Amino acid sequence: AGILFEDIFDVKDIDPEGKKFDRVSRLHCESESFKMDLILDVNIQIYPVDLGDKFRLVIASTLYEDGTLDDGEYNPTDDRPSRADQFEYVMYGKVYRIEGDETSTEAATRLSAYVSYGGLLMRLQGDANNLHGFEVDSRVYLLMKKLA
Amino acid sequence: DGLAGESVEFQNLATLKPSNKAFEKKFRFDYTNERALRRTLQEDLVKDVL
Amino acid sequence: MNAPPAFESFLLFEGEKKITINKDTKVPNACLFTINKEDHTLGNIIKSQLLKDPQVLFAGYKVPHPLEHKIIIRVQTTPDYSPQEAFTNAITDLISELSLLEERFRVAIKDKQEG
Amino acid sequence: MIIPVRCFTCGKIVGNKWEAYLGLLQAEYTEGDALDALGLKRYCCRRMLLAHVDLIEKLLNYAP
Amino acid sequence: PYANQPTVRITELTDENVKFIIENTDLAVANSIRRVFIAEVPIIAIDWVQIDANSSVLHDEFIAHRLGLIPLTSDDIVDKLQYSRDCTCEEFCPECSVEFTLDVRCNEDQTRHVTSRDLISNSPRVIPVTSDDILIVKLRKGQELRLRAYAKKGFGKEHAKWNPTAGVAFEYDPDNALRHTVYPKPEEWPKSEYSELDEDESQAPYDPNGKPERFYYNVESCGSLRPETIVLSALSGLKKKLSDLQTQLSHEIQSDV
Ligand SMILES: [Zn+2]
Ligand SMILES: [Zn+2]
Repeated sequence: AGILFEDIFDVKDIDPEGKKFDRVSRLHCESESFKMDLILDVNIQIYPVDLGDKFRLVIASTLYEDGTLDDGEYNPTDDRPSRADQFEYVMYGKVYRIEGDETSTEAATRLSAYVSYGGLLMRLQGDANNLHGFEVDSRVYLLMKKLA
Repeated sequence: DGLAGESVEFQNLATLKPSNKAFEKKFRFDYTNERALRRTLQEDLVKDVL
Repeated sequence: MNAPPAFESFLLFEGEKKITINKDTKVPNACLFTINKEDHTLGNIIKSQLLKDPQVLFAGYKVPHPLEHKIIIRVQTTPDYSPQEAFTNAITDLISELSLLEERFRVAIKDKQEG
Repeated sequence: MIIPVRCFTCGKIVGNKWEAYLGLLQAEYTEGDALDALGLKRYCCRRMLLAHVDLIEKLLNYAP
Repeated sequence: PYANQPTVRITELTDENVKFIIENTDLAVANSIRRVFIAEVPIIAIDWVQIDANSSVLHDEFIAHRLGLIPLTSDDIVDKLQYSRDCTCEEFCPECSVEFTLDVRCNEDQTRHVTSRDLISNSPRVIPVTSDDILIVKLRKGQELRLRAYAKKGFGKEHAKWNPTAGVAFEYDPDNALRHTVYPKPEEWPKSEYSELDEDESQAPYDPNGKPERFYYNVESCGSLRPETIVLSALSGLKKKLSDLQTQLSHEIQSDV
């Protein structure tokens, strides 16, 4: 259903290097199911987060749960039941670079996916088995909801 | 050179600085290593090269 | 020497029209209302009233030059709703707003004066 | 040369307050209290009436 | 139909200023009401000065300028008076202008103060508001000022002489619940007179889903109009402008089809 990545993350640290920007904070987070690692810049005025909070990332290529390409135009007058109803923080961005651990001979084994959400950047490191839907210059959505 | 000054840019020559080992490593095409050449190229292309 | 007369900021002399309609060919169902001899006073309220209308996708205004007296309001609406209808509805709603505010202000003034 | 009719900034009438201000000053009122008693609250009008020079008084010394 | 339902509460009402509050309104509507207060409320001011004799120390243009800025009472006659441009008369007439006459001659030893009280007007409803008086010019013995003026109807967009207000204090969201302005050091800033916080607090907590809803006004009248009449005329004038725009839009739509 277009769900490129799915996991629950723990906020291990917030702004380790300092409060770089007032309204945006950098979360250093670590999962436990797939044991990945997510640096993520989030807005704080509209959506505060605290250290040691559980939140679910459902990073997906489409909110319309049909596979139909959205094409990236703002359509506020849409009634179909998009995926942005069960999550309280939705973001849009471009996967602008995919790093890895490739040698000359061996294939990738630990991939990094870099996604820029209009300026708010995110790095997702993990095993290459999970980061296959990510492609360079691919437009993706990031979905977040905190867990009680 | 024959070139107007309004269309030239600043560029870096990638051959002047590197040492002999690094230059040979990063500029000499290798074909003995089948795995790497297969990773970079397609199957038909590597077959033709070898 | 070249100082314009002060009254040209709000007066139409023979040759110009207060409002004109120009379809925008870049996107479907969009209009460029060009209003002469107005300023931000009637631009801001129209934009704000259009922004409330859920069938209006885009609503902006600009003043191409502070020395030229002309505003350009761009409106793009849903396929099932004409931009001209959106403009007319916005003006009607603004007029209703102002009438209601005037009536309530008069009532409040009467109450304060009485006691 | 003469007191402006209106404050340049806001447009409050201050042309009628120059003589009253001078009279208050002659009544051993400090400038701040004199300005306050005349209703000038915003500092633009206080600027207007405090910084004025009555040059017309000197211009009237010459015969017509 | 998505028009608002604005509400008005009046806090203060004197002969000089009106302090009121508008609730449930767009920021744009409140701002446009303020701009109409300043610049689109018609009043009557001197705009045509003809000077017969002027022996004062002030040249003719200076006297004309200071005459134009004298506020004139425009309570009820401004509605019944037409603009000079739209009137059918040739140059000026009682239906579209008010005639003023000034005639002062100083022959006493002490200085004579040509004030606004010397502006004699044929129409009894239009007089200088000071009737201390506004000083027009000081005159030495032997100097005379004799002129006749005509006062038109106009609004502040043309000239500041037709501005009826004397500073429209407009405010909204006195505590930064909306964070429309970001204080680098909030503790240093004085609290607004409409604030609703105790001494310990510096600004209200951020409101992520808030919009400007309450607007505090203080319309101070120069004297030409009562402040309540300034606000009423402003609202009526904005309504009239919008209705005229609607009429022109209707004509254009009918012509395009
Ligand atoms: Zn002032
Ligand atoms: Zn006439």
